[PDB]
Amino acid sequence: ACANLPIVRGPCRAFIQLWAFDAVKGKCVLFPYGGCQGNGNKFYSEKECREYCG
Amino acid sequence: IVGGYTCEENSLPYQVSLNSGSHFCGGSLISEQWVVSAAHCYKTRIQVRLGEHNIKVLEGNEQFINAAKIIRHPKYNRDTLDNDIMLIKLSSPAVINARVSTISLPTAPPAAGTECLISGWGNTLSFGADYPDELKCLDAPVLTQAECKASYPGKITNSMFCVGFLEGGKDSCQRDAGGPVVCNGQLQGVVSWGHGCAWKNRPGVYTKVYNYVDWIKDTIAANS
Ligand SMILES: [Ca+2]
Repeated sequence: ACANLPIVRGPCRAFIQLWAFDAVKGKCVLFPYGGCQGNGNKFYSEKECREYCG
Repeated sequence: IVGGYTCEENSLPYQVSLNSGSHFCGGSLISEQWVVSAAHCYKTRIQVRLGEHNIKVLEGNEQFINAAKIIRHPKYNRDTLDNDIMLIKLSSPAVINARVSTISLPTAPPAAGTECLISGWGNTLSFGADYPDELKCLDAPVLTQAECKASYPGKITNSMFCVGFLEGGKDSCQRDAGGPVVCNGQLQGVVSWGHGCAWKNRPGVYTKVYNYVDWIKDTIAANS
């Protein structure tokens, strides 16, 4: 479900820390979202990300 | 901020840090109870920190004040970034003094060439990450609409202008969003976006504060 999405920071210049699936490593990780134009691979909690991904 | 210098302590008393536990954006104090920042810095809960210089060290003169209202521009567009501006109302008024004071809103858009002052606690590298403890500053000109559009074909809306150096090496950066671009005593811009930071031909893009002057007035009037 999440194996085909990269982690995208985007061009904005905030630091909104979020969760995303890292496809190489196989798990949910913390990443620094710039606040805009992400993809669907970002979640507010580890829990939310693990559920959406499996 | 990439390629700038550490500000003199408390010489930009309008600069604030927004904090949700750690610092994550900038802002500008525009009256005793209101701060301007970027819409994309939105979070549900935010603490405004005023009189900061070194955000990691308690220096004794900071004011820590929770946001009571956090109001994104009602036309902020997540797809194009049009109208990337936000207002925050403090839960109690800032105490104005030598270290904490307001920056005036602007009376005209700024002219191309005008030297401006951009500041905050964002990253200082174009490649890699080095987040500073002390406020950084940078002197940079406003660019023409033509250079700005040529740099970002198709993406520069009416709410946006560019400020920097086309040769690269100097720009705002992640964790600066929301912070001020001050030109001749006035708040002319808000740190918004770019491709990378300080890359050649990719100047910073900033929200035009002049265009929101009536919206700011109205929103202050309507939430008093
Ligand atoms: Ca401090």
